Amino acid sequence: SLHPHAMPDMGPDMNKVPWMGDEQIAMLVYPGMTVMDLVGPHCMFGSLMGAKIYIVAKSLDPVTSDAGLAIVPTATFGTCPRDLTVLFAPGGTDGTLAAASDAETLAFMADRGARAKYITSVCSGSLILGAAGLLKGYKATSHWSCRDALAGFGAIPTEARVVRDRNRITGAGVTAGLDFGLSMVAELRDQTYAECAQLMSEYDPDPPFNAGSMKTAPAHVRTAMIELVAEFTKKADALAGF
Amino acid sequence: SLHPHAMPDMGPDMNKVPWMGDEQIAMLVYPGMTVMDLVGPHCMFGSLMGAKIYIVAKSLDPVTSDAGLAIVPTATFGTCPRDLTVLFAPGGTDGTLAAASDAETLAFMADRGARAKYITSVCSGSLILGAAGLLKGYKATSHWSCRDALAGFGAIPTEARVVRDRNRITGAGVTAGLDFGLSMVAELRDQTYAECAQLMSEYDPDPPFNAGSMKTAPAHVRTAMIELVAEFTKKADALAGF
Repeated sequence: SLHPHAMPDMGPDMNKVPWMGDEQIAMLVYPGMTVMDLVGPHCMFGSLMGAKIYIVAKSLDPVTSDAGLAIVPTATFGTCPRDLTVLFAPGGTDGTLAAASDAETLAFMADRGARAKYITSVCSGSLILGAAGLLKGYKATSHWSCRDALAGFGAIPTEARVVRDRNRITGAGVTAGLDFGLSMVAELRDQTYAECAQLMSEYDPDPPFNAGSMKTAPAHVRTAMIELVAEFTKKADALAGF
Repeated sequence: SLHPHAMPDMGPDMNKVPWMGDEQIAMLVYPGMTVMDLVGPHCMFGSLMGAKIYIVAKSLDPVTSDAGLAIVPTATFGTCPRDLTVLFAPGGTDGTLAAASDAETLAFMADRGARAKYITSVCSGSLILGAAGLLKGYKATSHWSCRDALAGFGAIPTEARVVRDRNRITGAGVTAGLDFGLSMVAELRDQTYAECAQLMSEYDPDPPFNAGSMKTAPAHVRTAMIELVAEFTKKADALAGF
């Protein structure tokens, strides 16, 4: 800890910002996850000074994402702390269905979820929260391809990019993780801290196209993608008991 | 390859979209990199069917990001293909300065850059491109904390989220990688393909705050962050020969 030694002078208007924290954040990872689902939030959670982030998996062996990027876990269901500030699950497709159907993974999520201050997920990660019995009567969102399946787990499918219901906070598909994350930073610390993180990550998006939502995407793009994810949509519904 | 067997019917209006490709994409990784710098683009490049992505590093040992997330390389400077469709470098801070000062890393970047169809980077990754001699007379952007340093490498610092000059395409700080990536997808395939990727990743951001740019962030946030990165700004200028 030689460095950091002392924070640079932030200015006279920054003396009350909660710079330091002691959050315990567990982020589940598994084979086939969509890595952006994990990293968007990690980018934001990683900005929290003093917080400890645990990359949790069934084992410490590296897990390969749905696009081939391998991440090394830092904790297992056994070494992950019992009481957490935040429990988080990322999405994906077949890898997510596998995780949501794995007894050990569900047991871990159910246990930690019973004591976590915040239960969160991004994208199809909410299928894992639901299968673990963490969304009983809770509003929650997910990727548009499997959002309605959540009803099978007792959740109330809600179409919003970020949904909060008590201590359950869920983000929609993939990139929604960034908005979910920035909001979490403000929730955990304060808005000023979040604004600093936003400026540091230069999070002022300027998408070159306008097909990021089912309502603005060209009809042919919507139709094509609805068909492409058809297999996942049906498997998600099946997983939820429909 | 049992699966995928055949693409689902995309519709009558999708017969001319270049679904298949054969791009060779090399993405440099190193200790201390800001992982979002890599993953934002990876999310988009990963959407390219048929493309081969190489996670290149000095060695195959896992590299830990500036926030503690470890990634496993899949290629070394020796096993990375000689001719690439895209050469890419992510950013970070001290880890980036180290990479931009490492003889072996620069030699690799300089060699591959001499034949790559596209030379790209996100955030401070442009310091690596510059130090490797790949931005001589080229307009390029970077994280706001070190953008001007690029002039020392013969580049023309340009304040834009995404900058293209001939075959040099650079993205600004951290999250800018997503916009850089989506644009690259359209460049490599076509706009329709990019729109499909945008809808699949639900990339229609809705930031909860408005401090993602130096022009909209609260004055006290700008002032605070300018001071926090002061050490990096000076070291970047020094690296560029000022």
